[PDB]
Amino acid sequence: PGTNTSNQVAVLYQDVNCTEVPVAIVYSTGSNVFQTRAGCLIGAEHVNNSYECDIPIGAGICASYQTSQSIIAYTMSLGAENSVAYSNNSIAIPTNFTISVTTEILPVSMTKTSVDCTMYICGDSTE
Amino acid sequence: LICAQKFNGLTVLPPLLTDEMIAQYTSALLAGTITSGWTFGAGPALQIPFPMQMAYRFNGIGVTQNVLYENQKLIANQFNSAIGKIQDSLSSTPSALGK
Amino acid sequence: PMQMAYRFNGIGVTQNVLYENQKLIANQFNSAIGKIQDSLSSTPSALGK
Amino acid sequence: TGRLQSLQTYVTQQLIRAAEIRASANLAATKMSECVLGQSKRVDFCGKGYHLMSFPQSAPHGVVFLHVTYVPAQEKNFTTAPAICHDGKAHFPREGVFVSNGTHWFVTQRNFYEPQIITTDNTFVSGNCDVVIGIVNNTVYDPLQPELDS
Amino acid sequence: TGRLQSLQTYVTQQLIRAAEIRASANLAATKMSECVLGQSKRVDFCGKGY
Ligand SMILES: *[C@@H]1O[C@H](CO)[C@@H](O[C@@H]2O[C@H](CO)[C@@H](O)[C@H](O)[C@H]2NC(C)=O)[C@H](O)[C@H]1NC(C)=O
Ligand SMILES: *[C@@H]1O[C@H](CO)[C@@H](O)[C@H](O)[C@H]1NC(C)=O
Ligand SMILES: *[C@@H]1O[C@H](CO)[C@@H](O)[C@H](O)[C@H]1NC(C)=O
Ligand SMILES: *[C@@H]1O[C@H](CO)[C@@H](O)[C@H](O)[C@H]1NC(C)=O
Ligand SMILES: *[C@@H]1O[C@H](CO)[C@@H](O)[C@H](O)[C@H]1NC(C)=O
Ligand SMILES: *[C@@H]1O[C@H](CO)[C@@H](O)[C@H](O)[C@H]1NC(C)=O
Ligand SMILES: *[C@@H]1O[C@H](CO)[C@@H](O)[C@H](O)[C@H]1NC(C)=O
Repeated sequence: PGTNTSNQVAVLYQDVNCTEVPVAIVYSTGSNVFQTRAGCLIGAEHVNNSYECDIPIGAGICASYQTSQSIIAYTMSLGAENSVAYSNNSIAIPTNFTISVTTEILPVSMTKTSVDCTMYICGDSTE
Repeated sequence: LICAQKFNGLTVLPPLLTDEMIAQYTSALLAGTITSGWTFGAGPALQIPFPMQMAYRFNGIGVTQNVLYENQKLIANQFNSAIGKIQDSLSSTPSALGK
Repeated sequence: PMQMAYRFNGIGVTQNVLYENQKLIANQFNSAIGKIQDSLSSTPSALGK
Repeated sequence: TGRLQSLQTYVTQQLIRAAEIRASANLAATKMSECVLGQSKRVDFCGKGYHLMSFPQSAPHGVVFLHVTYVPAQEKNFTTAPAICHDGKAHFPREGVFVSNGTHWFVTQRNFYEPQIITTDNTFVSGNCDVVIGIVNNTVYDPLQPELDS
Repeated sequence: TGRLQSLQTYVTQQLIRAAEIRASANLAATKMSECVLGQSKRVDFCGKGY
């Protein structure tokens, strides 16, 4: 996570069997070892709730930092569930509106750069 | 590609989204397109039936809606047969997914 | 005002709404501009692009 | 040889980045010409929701657009029926969808609740009343004949 | 030297292919946002015909 928030780091071994990480392995101790399709995650406990993704990992496992103070990994939450009562004799209509305003940012041009070939490749040598 | 490349440094990082979640997104998009209309793409959604959704969609090409209600049965049969035709043509095509 | 009165004709709401809610719409638009100003004023990283 | 290799590597990367910035600039040009100078009926192009207009702002090597969009907020229930029969002839709404609160029927536009009484000016007829499902018995006031006694 | 040259060749080709796939993805995104979530009066964009 951000160095401002904390300093606790966790390691991820890519596609290495957590059943074989004893061959692979202060963080080499078995404290909270989790297994993902992306590999073996060491240094973060596992949580069962659902949150939005903050730092992607792989196979949908998303990790975050929440408080005592440690790193967690969880199933990424597609969003809050919702359902709508379909029926063929009802209609739902708005009765009030809202004028919102949103910002879109587009790059246009980059820095007009030029390069001197001979100077950069040879300096000031006649040879 | 089986294992030789995986044993020469070449790794394949798995995609961020699994197939099931993508299927869930597509199911959500279909649910919104069926029970809501175009509203759910602009904030909160509205519930509104299906026949009186095409009844408004036909207003968007140049034919007034009374056509749909006067030909509901035929149009239903035609749409179902069209879906079946997609299913069978996809079922019996050797090379239709070159792209 | 009679430009918004025509622009609302371009989404599916007839213009009489705007002339009946002119004051509220004015207040809402001004508050929206203020909200842009403050959110831009107090954002650390919003210009990554 | 080594420095040369570095040169064409850098030049190639710069060329590619120029390609992406060209694509982005073209997209921005289309956005400017379709939002600011008019009103675009497309969605997810001139902001999220029904669009109204825009305003450009300059910035170091870029532009910033303030899309102004219209978004409905609160929602209300009503009972609907896609047709009305009055005197053995079907009726269809002109530019609304037939809604009601239970005892009186009304026609409204489809992005703001604004009911009105249904008369001939609001409906057009087509055929008789055994053609489609959803028919609801109702009455349509005539604003033309009953007014003139003489 | 030789294997390096192979590396830059492969990386350059992958970069280009990423460019085309990005263009195609943007086109698909516009198609999704203009067809599915509404009705597009354009022709030859949301299918052939009205
Ligand atoms: C449905 O809406 C109509 C339209 O306002 C209501 O009819 C009027 O209701 C008011 C107050 O309830 C009465 O003073 C009027 O006499 C009613 N009739 C007319 C012609 O204005 C009706 O009451 C509403 N029904 C429900 C169940 O809410
Ligand atoms: C990982 O270990 C499990 C132990 O049950 C084994 O079944 C599986 O084949 C292993 N996966 C490998 C070696 O890729
Ligand atoms: C999370 O779920 C697993 C699945 O069984 C369970 O073993 C574990 O105890 C749970 N952790 C909690 C509830 O903190
Ligand atoms: C659909 O409308 C028909 C009217 O013929 C009705 O019989 C049926 O119950 C309706 N479906 C519902 C309410 O789910
Ligand atoms: C519509 O929303 C505005 C915004 O605050 C509010 O002032 C007004 O009372 C609302 N009208 C309703 C809920 O009928
Ligand atoms: C609107 O009516 C539906 C039934 O058609 C109901 O499920 C829903 O809760 C209602 N909305 C309200 C009460 O806000
Ligand atoms: C509507 O009224 C007519 C009167 O002739 C009747 O024949 C018909 O059955 C009614 N339809 C209804 C109540 O749905």
